[PDB]
Amino acid sequence: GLQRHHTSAEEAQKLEDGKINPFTGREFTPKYVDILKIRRELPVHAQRDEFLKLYQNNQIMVFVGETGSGKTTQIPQFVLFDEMPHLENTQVACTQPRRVAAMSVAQRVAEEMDVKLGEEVGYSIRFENKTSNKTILKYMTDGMLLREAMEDHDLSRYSCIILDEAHERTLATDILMGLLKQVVKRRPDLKIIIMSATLDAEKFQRYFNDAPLLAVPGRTYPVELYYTPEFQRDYLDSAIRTVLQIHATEEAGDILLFLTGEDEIEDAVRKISLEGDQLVREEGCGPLSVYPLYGSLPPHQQQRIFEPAPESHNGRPGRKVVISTNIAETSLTIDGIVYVVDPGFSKQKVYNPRIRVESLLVSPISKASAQQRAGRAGRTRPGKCFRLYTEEAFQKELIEQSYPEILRSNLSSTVLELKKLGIDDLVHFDFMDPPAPETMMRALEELNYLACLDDEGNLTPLGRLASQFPLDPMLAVMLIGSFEFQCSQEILTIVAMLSVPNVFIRPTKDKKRADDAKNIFAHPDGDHITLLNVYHAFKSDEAYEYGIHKWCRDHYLNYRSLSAADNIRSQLERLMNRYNLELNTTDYESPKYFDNIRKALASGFFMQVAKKRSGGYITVKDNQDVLIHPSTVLGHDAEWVIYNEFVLTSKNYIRTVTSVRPEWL
Amino acid sequence: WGIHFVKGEVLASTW
Ligand SMILES: Nc1ncnc2c1ncn2[C@@H]1O[C@H](COP(=O)(O)OP(=O)(O)O)[C@@H](O)[C@H]1O
Ligand SMILES: [Mg+2]
Repeated sequence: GLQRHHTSAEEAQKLEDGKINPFTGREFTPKYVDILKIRRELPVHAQRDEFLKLYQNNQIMVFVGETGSGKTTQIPQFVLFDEMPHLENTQVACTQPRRVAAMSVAQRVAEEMDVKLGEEVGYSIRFENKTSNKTILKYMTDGMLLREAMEDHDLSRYSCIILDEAHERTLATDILMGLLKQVVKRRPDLKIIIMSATLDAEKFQRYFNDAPLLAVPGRTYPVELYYTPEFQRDYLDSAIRTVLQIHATEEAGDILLFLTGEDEIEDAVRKISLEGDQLVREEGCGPLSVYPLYGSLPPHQQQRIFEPAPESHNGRPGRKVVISTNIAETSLTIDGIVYVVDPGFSKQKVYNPRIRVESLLVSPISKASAQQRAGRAGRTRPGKCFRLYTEEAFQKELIEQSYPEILRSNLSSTVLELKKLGIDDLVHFDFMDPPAPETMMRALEELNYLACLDDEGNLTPLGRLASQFPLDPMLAVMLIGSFEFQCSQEILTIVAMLSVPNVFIRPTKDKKRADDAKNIFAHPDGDHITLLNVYHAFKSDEAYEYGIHKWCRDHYLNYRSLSAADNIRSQLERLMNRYNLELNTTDYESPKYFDNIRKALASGFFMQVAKKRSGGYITVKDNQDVLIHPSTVLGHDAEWVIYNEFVLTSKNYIRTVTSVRPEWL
Repeated sequence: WGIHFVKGEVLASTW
């Protein structure tokens, strides 16, 4: 009758059309029949038989296909039909890097199989676990699956694990690949499927021991390209004008607009809606609906982007505009897009090795990203892609390809997270794109020195507790230990201020004015108490009365950095309350307030101490000849100083310095 | 309106 891991495409197709739903035993709805008719035309259904032949004689396979081929919403169904999980109490997990994609695809698959969402097919996001004991298919964020692996190393509850959007090369995806390549050895019945959108995936095959590859033939129409003849100063106004022009003159077909973030998206939505209403009023053009799309949208708002374009009423075509943000690129596909507007800027994560801070900064996209954005333009008819930059910029300004997130993030937090999963041979761990051995060794050494990893290399309670926080383990350990010195709140503030980009702007011109503005806050003991003073003066009601933006601009302060610092401080306070960690403070008027703060601060930065040379300073670690930075507030000789940042120029410098008495070290 | 464009290259069909 039905054989596990031995079915065929014909048997599955025949069982699909049966009047009885195999997974639940209820009656099929006509909606399911119509959806099946619509979705049977996708490219993957043609190769279904080849995929079945491949999935039975191998454990790991690579399935590469152009976006829109129907991989995330179809392949899991093929696996379900070939596996019959409900007869063995096992599930199938598909990992989506993006939360919005996971939720939307889960809802779509629930609709397709004619089963209520949350019963058979569900999703699992952080703080949102929409699933039950009857779930057979689960769409989960890669972070959530990593957490589950942390709880259950062997993943004994899953029979098949599908890694979607493997070309994004996020950190969680890389760790998951590295872990599964080894987990497969223990479990003979586990079956992996790596799915990618790049039609060239030779290196994936090489990494997975020459795993078989299956390619979906390209089905994208030609798309013309357009550029501007000069550089664009303001790209948001240019994007608005381009969208309005496209709606006014071009033919019928929806528009896709890529922007940076939530606030920009909302402002663009409002502006475009107002301009469209004015255009309809004055020129009598067709209606133009607007839908936003970003990470935090609720599902009832996410589902709106798929609604059909409004019917025309002015004798000209109606249109639908989706103001997306690097989610329409490859995560999900919208049917009906013919025109694409590509400002060229996207929000990317960057890491600063010297300060050890991760920030989300708007930077230009790579050539691959621009090519994918253009390709999104044509899938139904020959489309057009309008780029808001010069062709010379595209051919010279952009970078060939972006780097994997493993090389663009702290390598110590990554090690501390890997140790949670139970890995032992970190140096011999097989990463997709290994970092240089020097940095890995340095990270391991630093972690051992902080007591996060004991001499045996195993995790310790302090290590786990520090891992819970979103900070560099040094600052996390200092935060945990600060409660003993009766100055916990001050250290919390200082850590929050130190975990963000520099809050001072020091241009070449007006430098003396900036120095005076800093000295307004400066305390003649170190540059660390200065950050505390700046934060205290930032939230003072006097500043709010004066005007927060004006006050920040006048005093040469970075408002964005201080807002980020306040957000991080609130998050840290919440997290500290969560784990029941002692918090306290010393009265301001007490003479030992600064003594307490410096005592707690020296116990955390003991790894970075410099001594005043006889004669400017010599570091205790690595014995580097350095000079206090000119932008400093040190008052006295400061025989022993604590430095946070290292500045490399013709003459070495140390920045953010503060004094400390020898007895405290 | 207010933006003018210059035609560029064409991406051939992948069929
Ligand atoms: N929520 C939805 N509503 C309507 N159609 C959808 C929805 N989600 C996906 N689709 C359709 O199903 C297809 C999904 O393909 P997909 O699984 O994204 O393949 P890939 O991930 O490889 O691009 C798209 O062509 C899209 O038109
Ligand atoms: Mg997909």
